[PDB]
Amino acid sequence: MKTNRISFQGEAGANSDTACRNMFPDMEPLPCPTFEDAFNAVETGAADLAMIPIENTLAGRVADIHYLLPLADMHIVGEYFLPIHFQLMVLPGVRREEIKTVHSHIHALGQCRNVIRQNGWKGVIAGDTAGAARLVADVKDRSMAALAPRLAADLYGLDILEENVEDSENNVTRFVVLSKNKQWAARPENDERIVTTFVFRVRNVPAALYKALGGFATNGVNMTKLESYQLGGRFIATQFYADIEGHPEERSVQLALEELRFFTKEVRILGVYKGSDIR
Amino acid sequence: SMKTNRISFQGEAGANSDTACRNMFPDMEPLPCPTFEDAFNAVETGAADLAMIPIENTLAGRVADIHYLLPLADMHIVGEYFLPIHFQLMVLPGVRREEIKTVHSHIHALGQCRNVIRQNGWKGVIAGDTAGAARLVADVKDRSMAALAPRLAADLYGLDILEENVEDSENNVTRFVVLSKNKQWAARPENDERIVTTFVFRVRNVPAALYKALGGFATNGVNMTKLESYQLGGRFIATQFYADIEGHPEERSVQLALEELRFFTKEVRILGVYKGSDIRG
Ligand SMILES: N[C@@H](Cc1ccccc1)C(=O)O
Ligand SMILES: N[C@@H](Cc1ccccc1)C(=O)O
Repeated sequence: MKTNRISFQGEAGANSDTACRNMFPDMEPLPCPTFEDAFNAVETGAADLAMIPIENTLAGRVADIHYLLPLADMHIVGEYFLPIHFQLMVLPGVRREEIKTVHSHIHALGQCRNVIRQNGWKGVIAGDTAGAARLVADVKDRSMAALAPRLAADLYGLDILEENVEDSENNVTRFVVLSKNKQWAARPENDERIVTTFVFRVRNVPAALYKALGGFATNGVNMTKLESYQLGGRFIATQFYADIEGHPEERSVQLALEELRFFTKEVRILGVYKGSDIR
Repeated sequence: SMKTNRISFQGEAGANSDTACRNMFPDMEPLPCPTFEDAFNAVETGAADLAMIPIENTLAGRVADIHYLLPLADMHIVGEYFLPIHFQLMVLPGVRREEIKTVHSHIHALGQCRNVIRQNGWKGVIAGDTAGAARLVADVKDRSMAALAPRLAADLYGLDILEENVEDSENNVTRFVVLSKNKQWAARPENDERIVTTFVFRVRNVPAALYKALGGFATNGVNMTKLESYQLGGRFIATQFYADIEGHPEERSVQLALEELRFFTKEVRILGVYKGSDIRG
């Protein structure tokens, strides 16, 4: 029985929460303190899906999908890209002149340095960004401001003094949607975008990765993610996490994968899912 | 600037990062910093001569995004370090196992030590930092409070280690890189010494583009031990790669591979040339 819950790591109002609401508006987000807990909610049947961030353009917190996903009995059934924006929020009726300190995650402060220095404020560490909004609403100190996603302003009843105050623009986080059941996207018939995510092992010897990539190179398969991971503590063998643009039933991918299987061990397809238009 | 003999690390005194600083640079004075960025900035401003930064951990622990930070800093890798990660159950001096009710640690640490919390009927309690949990236990002086922390924190806070190496899974290793503001390359090996070269390069996001860039390493016997993709900007037009190879840029084989890499890439930047840990053998 489907519980209609989608787990994420963090507090209510976070960017992960925004991703759940944007892509699955009719679902009920389920906050979890850690990524592992967000995975575990799907394994136990508490949540139908999990929304897990894996890439962020400006060195943000992302889950080690290469470690967690292969240990799960789970599959990637979608992806999502959310542009990240920060909002300067205060208690209702608090004026700009009253603010002395701005509370956010220590990492968030460094991405919003321009407005903190231009206004002469002191950035203050907070355990969690959405928690910073929660903290301001709970402490009820008018001098304390928070930097949080737009969603946290509405949830915690805080006023947004300034919009999109982040230093850099074009800050995007990539999520993957996880499920316990193996759902593959249908083979494209009219040039639709499909992503296949898989892992494989090679020996840690020269050209071993080269051998594994040979089939995609000569079959015109575009690879869009590739991360190395040395197995155990030793340097004897290496596992790779990879995304390709293609469906496993396509002849070109079938040929690349067959060549990959001769040169590697333990090839596991972790998902076959629709790709975002940003590609 | 003036050499301060300080090495910055992210965390509180007694952390695993501090352990790496003391093991590898015993005569330096570790300089705690609340964030990785602050540990970088300590080197940029001259507060610290070196920075000890974790970049790989076997069980999904917290590491700095070296691929983002190091290319934007003007810093170099001048060393690496591999530290086996272990947790110690520590208590106030003379406290008996029967007295403990709560175990305090970082939430990720509690998640790696579930067996000893369950076997003894204790309640794990969240703490912001693992070494901080040891500090908290020594300060509160509540005999019922135990901590899970690195061995170093026990010596610093005068705590008794009730049980050793209590973590669930073994083979938990963290890889650090040693950073510097000034460039220094290890000398070219003459007798099969271990040397690592770390670099970034960009290719177009089209089929076979990475394949071309690796071609030179493949046919010259250059072993690559790390490779990470990073799609540039918001678009999917170009991709940056972070890579470690075992070799020195003056060796003929590496010279040829890098030359072939330069024909097939843009913006090749060598980020460091440093001695490799014996763990590579
Ligand atoms: N060392 C192997 C596999 C490998 C490549 C890149 C990074 C990590 C491992 C090779 O050079 O082909
Ligand atoms: N997309 C390019 C480069 C690339 C490879 C792997 C991961 C990311 C980018 C290729 O197929 O060669």
